[PDB]
Amino acid sequence: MRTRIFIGSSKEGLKEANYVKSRLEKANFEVFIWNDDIFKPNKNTLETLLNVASLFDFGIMIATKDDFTASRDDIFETVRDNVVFEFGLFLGRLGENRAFALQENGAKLPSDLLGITIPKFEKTDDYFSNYNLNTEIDNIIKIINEKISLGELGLLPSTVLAIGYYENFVSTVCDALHSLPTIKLNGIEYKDFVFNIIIPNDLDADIKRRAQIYFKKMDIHEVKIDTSFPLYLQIDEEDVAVLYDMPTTLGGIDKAIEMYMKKGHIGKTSQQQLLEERELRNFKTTLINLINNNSFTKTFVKVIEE
Amino acid sequence: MRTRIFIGSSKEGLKEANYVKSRLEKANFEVFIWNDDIFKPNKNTLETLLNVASLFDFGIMIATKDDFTASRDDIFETVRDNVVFEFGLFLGRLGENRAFALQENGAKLPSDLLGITIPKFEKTDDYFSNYNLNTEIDNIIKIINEKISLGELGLLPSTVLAIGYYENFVSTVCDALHSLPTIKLNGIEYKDFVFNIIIPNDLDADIKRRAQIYFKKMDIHEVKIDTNSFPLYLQIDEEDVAVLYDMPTTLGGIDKAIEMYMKKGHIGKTSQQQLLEERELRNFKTTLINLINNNSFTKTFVKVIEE
Amino acid sequence: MRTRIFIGSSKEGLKEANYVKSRLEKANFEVFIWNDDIFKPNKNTLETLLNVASLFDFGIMIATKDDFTASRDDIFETVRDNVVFEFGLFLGRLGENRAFALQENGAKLPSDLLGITIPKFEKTDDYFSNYNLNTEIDNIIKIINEKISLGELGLLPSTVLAIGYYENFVSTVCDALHSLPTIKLNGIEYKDFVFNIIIPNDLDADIKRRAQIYFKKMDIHEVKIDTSFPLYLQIDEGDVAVLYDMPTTLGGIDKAIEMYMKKGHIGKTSQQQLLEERELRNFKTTLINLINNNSFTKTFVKVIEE
Amino acid sequence: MRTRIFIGSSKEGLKEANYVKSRLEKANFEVFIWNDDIFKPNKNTLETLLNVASLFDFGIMIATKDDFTASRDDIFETVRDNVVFEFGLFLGRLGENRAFALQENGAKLPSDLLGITIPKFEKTDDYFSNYNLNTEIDNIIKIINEKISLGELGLLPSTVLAIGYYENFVSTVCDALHSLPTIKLNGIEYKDFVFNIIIPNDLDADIKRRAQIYFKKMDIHEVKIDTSFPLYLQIDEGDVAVLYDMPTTLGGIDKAIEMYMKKGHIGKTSQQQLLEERELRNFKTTLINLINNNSFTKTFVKVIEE
Amino acid sequence: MRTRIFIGSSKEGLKEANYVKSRLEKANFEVFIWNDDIFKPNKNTLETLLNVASLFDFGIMIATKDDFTASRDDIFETVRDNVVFEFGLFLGRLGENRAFALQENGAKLPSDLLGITIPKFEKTDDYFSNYNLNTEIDNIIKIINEKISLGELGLLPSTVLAIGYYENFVSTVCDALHSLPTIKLNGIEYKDFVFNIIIPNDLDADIKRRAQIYFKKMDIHEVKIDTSFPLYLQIDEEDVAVLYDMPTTLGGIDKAIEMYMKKGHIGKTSQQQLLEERELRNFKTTLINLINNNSFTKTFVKVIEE
Ligand SMILES: Nc1nc2c(ncn2[C@@H]2O[C@@H]3COP(=O)(O)O[C@H]4[C@@H](O)[C@H](n5cnc6c(=O)[nH]c(N)nc65)O[C@@H]4COP(=O)(O)O[C@H]3[C@H]2O)c(=O)[nH]1
Repeated sequence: MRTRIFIGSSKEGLKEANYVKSRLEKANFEVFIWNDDIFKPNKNTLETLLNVASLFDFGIMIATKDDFTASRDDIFETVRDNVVFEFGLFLGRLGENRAFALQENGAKLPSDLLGITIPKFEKTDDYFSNYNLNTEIDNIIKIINEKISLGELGLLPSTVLAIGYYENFVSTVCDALHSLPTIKLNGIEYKDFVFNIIIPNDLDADIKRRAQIYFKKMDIHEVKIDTSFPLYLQIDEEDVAVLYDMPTTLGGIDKAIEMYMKKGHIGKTSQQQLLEERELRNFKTTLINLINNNSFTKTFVKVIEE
Repeated sequence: MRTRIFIGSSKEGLKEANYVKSRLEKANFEVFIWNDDIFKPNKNTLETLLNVASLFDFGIMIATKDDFTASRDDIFETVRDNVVFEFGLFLGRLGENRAFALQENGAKLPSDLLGITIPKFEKTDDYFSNYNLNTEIDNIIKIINEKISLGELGLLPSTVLAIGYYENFVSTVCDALHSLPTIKLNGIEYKDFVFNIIIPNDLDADIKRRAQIYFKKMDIHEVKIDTNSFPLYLQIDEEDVAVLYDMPTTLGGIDKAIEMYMKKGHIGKTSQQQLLEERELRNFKTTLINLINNNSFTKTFVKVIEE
Repeated sequence: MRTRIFIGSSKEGLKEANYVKSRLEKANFEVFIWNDDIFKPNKNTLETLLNVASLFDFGIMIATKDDFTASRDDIFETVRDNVVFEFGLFLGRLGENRAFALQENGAKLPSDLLGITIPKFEKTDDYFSNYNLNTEIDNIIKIINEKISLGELGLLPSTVLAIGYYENFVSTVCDALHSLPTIKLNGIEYKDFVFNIIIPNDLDADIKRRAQIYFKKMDIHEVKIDTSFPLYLQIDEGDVAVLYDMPTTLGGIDKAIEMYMKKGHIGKTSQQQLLEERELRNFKTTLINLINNNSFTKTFVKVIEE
Repeated sequence: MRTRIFIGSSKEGLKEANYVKSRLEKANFEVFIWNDDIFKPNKNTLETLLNVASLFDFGIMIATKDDFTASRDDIFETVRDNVVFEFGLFLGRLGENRAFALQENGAKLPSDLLGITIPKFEKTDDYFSNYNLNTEIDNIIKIINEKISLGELGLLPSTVLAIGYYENFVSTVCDALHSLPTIKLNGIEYKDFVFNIIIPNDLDADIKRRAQIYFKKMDIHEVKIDTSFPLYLQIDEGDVAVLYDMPTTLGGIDKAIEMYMKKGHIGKTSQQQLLEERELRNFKTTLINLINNNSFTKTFVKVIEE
Repeated sequence: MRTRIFIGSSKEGLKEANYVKSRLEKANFEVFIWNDDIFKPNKNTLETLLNVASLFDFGIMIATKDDFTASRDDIFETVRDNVVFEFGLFLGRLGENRAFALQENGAKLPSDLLGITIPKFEKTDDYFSNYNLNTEIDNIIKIINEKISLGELGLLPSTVLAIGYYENFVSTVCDALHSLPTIKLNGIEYKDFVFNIIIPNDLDADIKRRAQIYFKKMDIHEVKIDTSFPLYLQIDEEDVAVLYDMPTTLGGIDKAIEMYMKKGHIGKTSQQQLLEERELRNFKTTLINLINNNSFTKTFVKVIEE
């Protein structure tokens, strides 16, 4: 599991990037250099980099001098432009504050560009005692670690569903419950409520049917929550008021990942499952982060995995 | 049994095709190179190619270099275009997601086309120790094994029967049964139901009569299932588990389809006709079990078994 | 749990070793060429060939033209010396009717060498279209098939222990039981009897204690059958008598494995388990073959697994 | 708290040592090069090597070209002299099947050192693109992983104490208790019995006092069973009997640990605790391995933590 | 018998090694040089060294000048390195305070290295009139004679087993006996006791059986002693209270010896007997040194040999 990190080179930036690969791998980061195992069918790294978004999460770049003077290329000509095309495409397919890079001293790229620092580091044939790259890597580990728990992906189709679900259902039900004296559900009068959100492991095809069977199987009866339209939710019967729900909105991301890749294959494919897991984990992270923002939701709304 | 795989080389790469034959056969894949024994009565490989669809399931080829300059041929002239003619006709008769290829480093064939990646390998006269071709064969096996369990054959006459059967009968009765409180079947009230589908080994001649004589001897009583839209006639066994049974009545469709697929001029059943029956039935089983494992109303309550 | 074949070849004739490995593996024959990961510990092929007698069952060698004409050699001063040395040491550690060979049609090694007619083949590029070599491999395969249940001819101590066990306990017990109606057996008549033999699933240090524990688990008494000295075995309390006994002589073969495998290693190794299981399989095969060969014990003794 | 490995190199080959520790820690082996903060109290690498006979488990070292050709050296008159003397000290204090060696393509070290296959590598700049070095480190890793759970070779007194304890107490008591139905046990019958062995988490001087205190914590009475002399153990009052005992023989190993270190210092250090607990874990592993090798105790005794 | 010392010179200190051999013999220290008769099967001195620990007790190294300049070697190269590897591995197999050395005037070794003073001596072809090396052999003697009774060998299994024996058994029985007014042993009351320990001449196979067979034929009956766990011992009846015991802990060192040497060699060997005697004498020395230091053990616990 863990976060996927991608470092890019044309034909010579291999080992001075593999050092960062190994150090990040020491921190349980599945960092895949551009030629480990995924990109073997892909003849070039450009067709891989055009698929880095929402597939290889964060990324780093390393460039040196040995591929900066003169060389002929196969797919392109004047390969000296291929490195900067790679850098620009990688920075465009990830977004700012999510795509990092470094370069060698004397690399024909500016030290700073687009508000992202691109330090130039030394040669130091063996790098383990080069305590200038080391601080940068120690920093990047903790900066990325801050950006798994923080889902600043508002453009992504998962996060928009997450924020819509949170703000328009969880916030609404919690605000409605703090209106009448304590709680008015199914005749009996409760005192406190802890909302439960159950995110499925795999979405498959349709979500409403799964929610229906899941609620039927666990002996859960409907409730009325009045707020514009009153909300229908689910409560467990065994005054604690353990409210339960499954996000119905996940059908949107289900269809999105179905259409995202050319799918002429009945049933679930491993790539489809991996994309499913990525989108759902980002949805879960965004939902938790929004939950941890509002004071009325600090502790009264919990999300669990089943 | 197992999957059937085809490999195609013109007249000089047959050795590196035999190597892939051996490696696939080590993974329980039945592999028939285009000159094993079946195609000997066939005068050329092109009739075998026009008889490869729905018969050899998946397909592969190996592209070479030593037959790429000039040579005279019997059926054709300028045989040097037959490598790409093979690669085109073979991706035609089998379709995408059912045809693969491997090619030499720098071979005179397209690097990629039609969404089918064609990985490259070098000659390596020490073939068994080339950890580039072996990786390609390993991942081709891993790709294939993901396509036995998932039947992407919507054009096939069996997969459409599977989709129709599921969507119009199994999903329909599953939706109908989750309408009334627990169960209302023949007056008596059970709690939960287990739909069971029985796919025969062979379809014989007619399916309705086979169902009638199967359920006359196993002593199962009929039931009325009323959906929102015509009621679905099913049968529930009497011995509170509600084990509903049914056999796909529509398998006679695929029986007739593969009777008309091949020229059947002989009365009675035939070995090749049996092979086509088994192929279509296993594809139907795969498609139905995949559609069952999709919808949550069907994953558990509906099970397909072999009688 | 299948037969193992060791294929030995020079560093330049490894292609034929690989091809024969594939051909034998097509018959469910676990084949280990001298260059697998198991032999990375050992330094040279001579060390791995020295202990091939019991570790690797049968074997086969391939001698090629490129390692038989000119090379400087490392262990010896001449590869021409080397190849005949490995052939000799292999044919010595395995002996007659337990080792074969192959070589090029033009090799100076003669066809018949103290037995086992050594066939010929040609360097025909890719070998999947050689009828001669394939026919050779096929009759080799049928040879191992016909000599896997025959047993041994004075080989590893499993067979001699099996012969001793049968001819000194089983036959004498059965003769004693048939010499008169099986009436007494501690005062209760039984008519027919069954003598069940239970092979311990692994050689576990001292073996009589294991038999005592296993028999005590089933609440099994001791009977007193008379034959020179009376023989004592177990009964399992009268239409058909049932009698049990566990091979106690396997302690000797376990201790023999202990000596053969030099061990300052305090514990069990995968190598020790492999040798133990192979030698128990040999003992079991010898015993079953020899009990179905005879007439008194054709049907009245059953060998099973615990 | 895992396996530990010590890697030593000259002041210039520290690059190779760093790469090897990277490779080993990628395969879950805690590796300490001589340059760490642990060896600051020691003066020279020879004095760090002074106590590596048992402190740092397995060890491997590296020699290069120009730390083995010409230099002045500080401790000796020649760096070649220093490297060969240091390798001699390591190979002596570690021995066979517990040490390994790597050396540069031009190194003058012999390919054989009274055994132990010496691999061979080169200065290929950054070491993440070295196939042969990676494979040899991988075989080392597999050897270490398949070797750490076996036992010892007459090494630190943990293994000899384990063998003595088992073969003089556990086997004797188990054999005496299975020699007859466990009926008496001070006048009350139990049939089956369980012989629970508790390993103390840490060694604190005298251990029989610790045993008495711990047994009194559970209100345990003493029993007497006859076997030479009657062996007295503790019971835990009856379908299945249960017996307890913690190794009293650990007093000898604790005193050995105290004597092997300085006397003037009072109070335990982190180093003492680490070495002590490591060797205690070794004793526990040896005991459980020997138990699963034996017959009576395979399923009838339990070794657990206090 | 007496102390055994191994001395090492490569090819030019042979006369210088024989002189130190003679001067150690003058103090009755049996000296085996590396090529008397034992090491004839060993092709090189390196495989002689790989068994020098615990077999040849002490050690002395002799350094010569004509073996320091230049000479091609067989097992190594640049015998300048081979002698130093010798001096390092010999120190690694014996350690500090158990390994001494002598070096020629101007020899390329430190004057003081690793806590071993390496004294200087010139050639002096007539060695018997050299009052420099005679004085140094004298101080070697007065160092060694202090180190037979003092067994500071806490690493060696014999010493740790002895420490365990004393501290866990003899101290406990002495403390229990000096508790009630005079004596309460088998009902009868005595006044003073002489506990006695019978060190076996040979490790046999299991000291349990030897203990029973020895105590049965002296008509010695068991005694009950109460201290955690009670103590069972042996007392003779013919008020002197001669209690008896036999060290049962010697089983561990036994199995350690027969596992230390690879044993496919059934039966005892001269090497086995030599290790036997060395381990037994070390155990007896350690126990008798621990006994006289204490006050409760100096007088009432005597060690005897049958
Ligand atoms: N609760 C209990 N445990 C037992 C008994 N006998 C042996 N053990 C356990 O087995 C350890 C080693 O026993 P050993 O090899 O026979 O060698 C033993 C033995 O030769 C002797 N020894 C120890 N305890 C006794 C004893 O209670 N009676 C006698 N006669 N000798 C003893 O000292 C050696 C080391 O003893 P330890 O350090 O104590 O460690 C002992 C102890 O943990 C017993 O009667 N009761």
